[PDB]
Amino acid sequence: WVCAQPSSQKATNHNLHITEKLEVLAKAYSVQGDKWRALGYAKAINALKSFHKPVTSYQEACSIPGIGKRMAEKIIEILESGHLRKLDHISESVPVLELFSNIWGAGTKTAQMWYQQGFRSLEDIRSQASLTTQQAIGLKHYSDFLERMPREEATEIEQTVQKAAQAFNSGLLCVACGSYRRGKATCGDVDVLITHPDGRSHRGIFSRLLDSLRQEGFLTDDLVSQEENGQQQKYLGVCRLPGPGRRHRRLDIIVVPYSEFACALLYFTGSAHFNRSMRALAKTKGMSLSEHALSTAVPGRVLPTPTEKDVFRLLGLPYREPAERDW
DNA sequence: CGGCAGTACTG
DNA sequence: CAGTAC
DNA sequence: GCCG
Ligand SMILES: O=c1ccn([C@H]2C[C@H](O)[C@@H](COP(=O)(O)NP(=O)(O)OP(=O)(O)O)O2)c(=O)[nH]1
Ligand SMILES: [Cl-]
Ligand SMILES: [Cl-]
Ligand SMILES: [Mg+2]
Ligand SMILES: [Mg+2]
Ligand code: NA
Ligand code: NA
Ligand code: NA
Ligand code: NA
Ligand code: NA
Repeated sequence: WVCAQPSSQKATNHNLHITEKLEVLAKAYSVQGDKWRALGYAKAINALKSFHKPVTSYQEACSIPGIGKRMAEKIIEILESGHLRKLDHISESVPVLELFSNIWGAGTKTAQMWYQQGFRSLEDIRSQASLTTQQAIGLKHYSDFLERMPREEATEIEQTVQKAAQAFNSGLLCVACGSYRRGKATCGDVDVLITHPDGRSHRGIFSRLLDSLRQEGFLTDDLVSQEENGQQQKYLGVCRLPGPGRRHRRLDIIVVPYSEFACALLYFTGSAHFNRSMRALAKTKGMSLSEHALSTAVPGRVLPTPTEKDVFRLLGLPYREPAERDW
């Protein structure tokens, strides 16, 4: 279980010659849509990254959780020969599929369709492809959404959101989660969680907050924002700080009831692989873990989780600080 | 043999 | 719903 | 791809 161990085990990778090659195959399977095969590669890569020493034998590889017969044979190949033959036999469509699936709002199905239709470049997409509203925004910001910002800029973005929120309710709590809370030096976006400790004033704040951030010109595009019926949980969009030298940055906001704060904070801090491991563990124990609650198997019972530590405790896991969840 | 996390928008 | 995303 |  990745979630049972500190992610600092990957800081010293004794198998990088192997993992940098498996990573190429993992991405090739992912963009072609073979999600489960790609998942097995991703888990094997993490297992090899955390292992305490270089793997040197077939029996040694198979003994590692996440590494089976097939993955062992690839490891043996890279050790003996220095190369992996399959890397010379990846589908020729893969670079273009990767190019296309890096448009926000286009995944493997859209990328494969565009490839079948004869498109090979973003110029082809721009000039000939049918784009959803989201995809057109993704394409307009193609390079910007592939950039990571310095964490200092993420702080400024969080502060912009926080000041706008607290201006109409001074009791609102705002926390930047994701890679920022995990202590990374750069951030792909800013993930802001908003709640209110009184348990009720979080309701209806999206309309006021988004209007405020629009009034000051900070939000530039909206990707996901269901503003019609008042039940909105998330905003996914684009912002830009004022002044020269600024880039468009992705911004995600969630507003959660205080009763769900610990589970929402745990979810939104991640990492994604950490969450998936923790959720899979919870299931083996007759529980279910989401961004709303830790509950028993089904209508199940909601377990009491006032803090993140309580979730770890109820799953039998030692607590990990956010920086140690970077799987 | 079949799951592989659990959930929220979009159209 | 399938697709996509956090 | 891996796992129970
Ligand atoms: O598939 C996912 C993706 C994200 N998440 C959670 C964990 C993640 O840390 C958080 C924010 O998602 P981001 O896509 O913003 N990733 P993160 O902030 O970890 O890294 P970065 O934004 O720097 O790429 O949402 C999941 O649970 N499942
Ligand atoms: Cl291939
Ligand atoms: Cl907490
Ligand atoms: Mg993020
Ligand atoms: Mg995000
Ligand atoms: Na290691
Ligand atoms: Na194994
Ligand atoms: Na995409
Ligand atoms: Na909308
Ligand atoms: Na599954």
